[PDB]
Amino acid sequence: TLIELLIVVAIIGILAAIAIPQFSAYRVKAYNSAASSDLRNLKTALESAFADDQTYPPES
Amino acid sequence: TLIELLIVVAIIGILAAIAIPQFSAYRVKAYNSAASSDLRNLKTALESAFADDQTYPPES
Amino acid sequence: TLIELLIVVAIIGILAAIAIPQFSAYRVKAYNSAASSDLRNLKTALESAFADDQTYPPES
Amino acid sequence: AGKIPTTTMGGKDFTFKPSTNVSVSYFTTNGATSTAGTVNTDYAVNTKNSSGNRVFTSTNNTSNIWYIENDAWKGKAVSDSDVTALGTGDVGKSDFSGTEWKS
Amino acid sequence: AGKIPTTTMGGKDFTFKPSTNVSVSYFTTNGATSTAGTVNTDYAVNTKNSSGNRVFTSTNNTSNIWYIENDAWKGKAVSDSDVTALGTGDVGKSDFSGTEWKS
Amino acid sequence: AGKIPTTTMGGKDFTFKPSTNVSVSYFTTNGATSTAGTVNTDYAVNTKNSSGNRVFTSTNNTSNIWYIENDAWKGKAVSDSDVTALGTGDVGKSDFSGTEWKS
Amino acid sequence: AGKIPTTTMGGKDFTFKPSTNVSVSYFTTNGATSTAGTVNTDYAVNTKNSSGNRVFTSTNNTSNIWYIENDAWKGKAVSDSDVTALGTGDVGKSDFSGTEWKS
Amino acid sequence: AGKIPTTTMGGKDFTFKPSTNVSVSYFTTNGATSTAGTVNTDYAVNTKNSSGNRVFTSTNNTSNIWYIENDAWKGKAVSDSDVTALGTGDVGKSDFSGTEWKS
Amino acid sequence: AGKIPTTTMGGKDFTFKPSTNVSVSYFTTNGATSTAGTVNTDYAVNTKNSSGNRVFTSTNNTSNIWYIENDAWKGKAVSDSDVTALGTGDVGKSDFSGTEWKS
Amino acid sequence: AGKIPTTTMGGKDFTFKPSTNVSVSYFTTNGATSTAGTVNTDYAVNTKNSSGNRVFTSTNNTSNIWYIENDAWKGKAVSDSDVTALGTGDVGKSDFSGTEWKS
Repeated sequence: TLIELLIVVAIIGILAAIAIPQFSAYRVKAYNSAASSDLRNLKTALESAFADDQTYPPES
Repeated sequence: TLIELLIVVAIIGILAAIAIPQFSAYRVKAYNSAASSDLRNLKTALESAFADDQTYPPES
Repeated sequence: TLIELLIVVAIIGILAAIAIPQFSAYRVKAYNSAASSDLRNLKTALESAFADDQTYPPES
Repeated sequence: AGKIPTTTMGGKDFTFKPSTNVSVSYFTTNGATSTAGTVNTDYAVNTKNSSGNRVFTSTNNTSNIWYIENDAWKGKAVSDSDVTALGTGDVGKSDFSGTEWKS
Repeated sequence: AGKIPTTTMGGKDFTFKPSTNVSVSYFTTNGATSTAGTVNTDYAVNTKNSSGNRVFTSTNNTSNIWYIENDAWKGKAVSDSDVTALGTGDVGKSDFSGTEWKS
Repeated sequence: AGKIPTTTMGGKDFTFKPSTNVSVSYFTTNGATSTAGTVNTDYAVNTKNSSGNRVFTSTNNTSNIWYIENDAWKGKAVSDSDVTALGTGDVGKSDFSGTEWKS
Repeated sequence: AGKIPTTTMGGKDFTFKPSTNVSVSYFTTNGATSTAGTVNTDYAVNTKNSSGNRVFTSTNNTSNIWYIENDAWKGKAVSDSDVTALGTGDVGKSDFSGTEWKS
Repeated sequence: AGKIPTTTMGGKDFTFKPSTNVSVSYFTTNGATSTAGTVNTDYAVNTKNSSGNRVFTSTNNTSNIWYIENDAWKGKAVSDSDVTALGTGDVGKSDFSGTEWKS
Repeated sequence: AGKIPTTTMGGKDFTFKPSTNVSVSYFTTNGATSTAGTVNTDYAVNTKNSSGNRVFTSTNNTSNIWYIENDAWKGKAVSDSDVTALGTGDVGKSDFSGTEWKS
Repeated sequence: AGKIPTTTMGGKDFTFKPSTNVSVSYFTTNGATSTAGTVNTDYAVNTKNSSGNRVFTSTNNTSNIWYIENDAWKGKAVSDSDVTALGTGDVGKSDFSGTEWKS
């Protein structure tokens, strides 16, 4: 019936706007926490290399 | 009325083509992210086993 | 169809309550384990300073 | 041979099981020879979800997880030849030239 | 007074910095008097993460790290009175009766 | 120059590789001069994820990991000038006044 | 072969029945071979009311419902050759050039 | 006070907006006092569609989403008194006795 | 430029097609330049049914779907100027003052 | 006995609540005996939605989530005998022969 096809339309419009959130910060935090962990790891690498050669490794 | 049954038909045709999307990539990414996590976990298992026996475990 | 929009609603309600857990303890333990490690490190610093000067360093 | 190890050389179980639908292939220096007097200094291991288009692999002396991502194979396991996995040999591979990449 | 030392009596920096969000309180026999002729034979020191529910402390002549773990304070620093820290005095405390425990 | 070292002075590989998508910049006293008779007493190193809004850095004689967190740059690498990284020189920097902070 | 599936590979019924007077034709990669070890990655399916002048079809990797609307056939089923349906093969057809159209 | 927060204490936007026709009410320990030195350890929040007969609420230290479902109010917002929402105070409410239920 | 993207920067198809009779207009930071080294951090997109009196639009950093609903245009596409769509520029628009509304 | 634990041995709440309509059954070595001097080295736990046809279970020394998926029971809880749950005893079960499967 036409009234049924007037409520189908009235629910499609509702379920098409459910305040979809932006997933931008929630991922840049992950990127940042990857970089920070990587740096804290690289520090271990550097300080072990010094304890090998009494010198931090040359660049490149 | 016949005109009502000419608009019911004209809305059924509209709501039967709403550009239904393919849900193929959106799931293979999940499969891939499961396998990658599993491998990164297995690496921990292997490297703990070596720190037990000074050797990585034999195959099978 | 209206029945399809009656099951979409019946699944949205289910997937909106999946017993979301509180992430409060699981982080305070991390904070505590940071502070404890820091203190155990500071003890090394203090006891090396004493072995330098026969005295623990003055405050501030 | 070539599959996930079930027990380490110390007689303790390898005490790890794979996910519900992921194939795993594992290779080491001396294969399955649990002679209780050998030392496997290196490993090469790869995993892929049976329905996934990506195969993931890593080796002993390397960081990062290296993938290939060929859309071609989608219902294969890592046991299949046409997956270009890291088989027996080339177990260390501390460097990669032009085949697989994660950087 | 009562805070982390920045320099030892020999004029060398105390050459240690705390974590990102941890409060630290430090006490010794003769306080901050860097008179270059005194000897601080003992220390009492405590630390707590600002968001943590545990305060950790140790003294000169004791092993182990002794905590309290009161859920009550959760946003305080060790400078606050209602943390039951080890203040000036009771600097050695080689034994503990019924207040704090790690064993 | 200014990039992650690949080999230490002893001829052994620096035996560390960065994450999949992180830029790294590394500086030392005598640059890349592997003259086999020099001693690099200090280092200054910084990292940032290419898609991240934070650059992280640390130096030889300092604890903690010091960040900046400017929302402005989000698709840059640490090689870019407008990241305010710790370049050649200022390699020790045992103290920080008003530029970067982690405490 | 070529008709509506009655049961999925998991042994559960396909649990769907057509309308009172509509013909349906269904095609997949490996036909009717319920070998319990195959994977049909794609499908091509078409429907038409026996008294209708339109045949409707869709495939796996495409949106929209693509019709033809030839007045000529009006009492045919999709099993008939002169309906220009999407038979076995051309199962994906992510694009359409000049035969059928819904846009 | 009592409405959806627009900005977190770090100066970053709360970066979330409600649906087209839903009322939201939000309560915390220290209200709207963005004094840049306080810590809101708990929250209590409730939502209701203006045309809906159900009000939904949750708190910090609880799982599940707790509703009331009184047919009486159907054109009210959560700002109205006769909705029996979780106002200021009773912010944790880790347990519920006999008022609202989802189990 | 300004139309629905057909392929993402990774070389994979944008793998989405519009409805039978809806016009779509899409804008991003760097237009159509698939230089394989750029990053489009934002998007602005709008859609309207050719026979509909409403144009719908959304942007990257916003929730909700924002409409205009002018009865005037009823047989136009979003390509037409007199639709007041969100063209190139104003791509983020995290806030709306007095032009379009969904709340 | 046999139900979800409400408090751990340390006197802190088990601080977890189940979903709206899921039954949960939990078993351990020494049952409910909170004697403050025992150690439960293992657990066996299972869950099922009251309207669901699947019961899910896991144990201490096993990965993966093991199900049964019998269509027969559809309105039962895990407390019922005819669900073939993992009761008291068989708490470790590091291996499964022919009853339940997830691989």
